[PDB]
Amino acid sequence: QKLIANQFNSAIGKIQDSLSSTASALGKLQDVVNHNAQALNTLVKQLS
Amino acid sequence: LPVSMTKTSVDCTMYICGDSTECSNLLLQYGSFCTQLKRALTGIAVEQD
Amino acid sequence: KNKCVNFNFNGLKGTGVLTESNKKFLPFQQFGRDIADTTDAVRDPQTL
Ligand SMILES: *[C@@H]1O[C@H](CO)[C@@H](O)[C@H](O)[C@H]1NC(C)=O
Repeated sequence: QKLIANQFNSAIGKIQDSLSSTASALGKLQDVVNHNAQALNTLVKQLS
Repeated sequence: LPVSMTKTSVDCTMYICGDSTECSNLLLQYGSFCTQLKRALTGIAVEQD
Repeated sequence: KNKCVNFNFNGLKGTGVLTESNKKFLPFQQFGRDIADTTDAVRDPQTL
């Protein structure tokens, strides 16, 4: 039990470290915002 | 995993005609294009929630 | 000024609120544009 608990805690800590270090991990979630913003921008630009 | 988008609302007259009253009068002759547009946007908006 | 009025600046017709601008136009600039080529600011031909 102690080893399993230690492994789980270490894995959670590594999860936090990886999330903090890697800024591109959440790219799949920034993609939707970028797509919506680009669609709005091209819609606005079409007025010209 | 993404779960929802940004809920967008588009006002026809402001976009197509802006402040032009004559354009707004002319736009009425094209029918219910804007009704369909706003209905679809509203459907997407409720779908996100 | 500070009222929604119909304006005509040298043929530039439109409707909006005219407010004392705070963006530093250079002396050679007499007409501004925002995104989509919309007119954002204009210098008064009578008092500049
Ligand atoms: C505009 O013309 C009037 C009448 O000649 C004059 O009093 C005024 O100073 C002029 N203003 C400018 C900015 O030229």
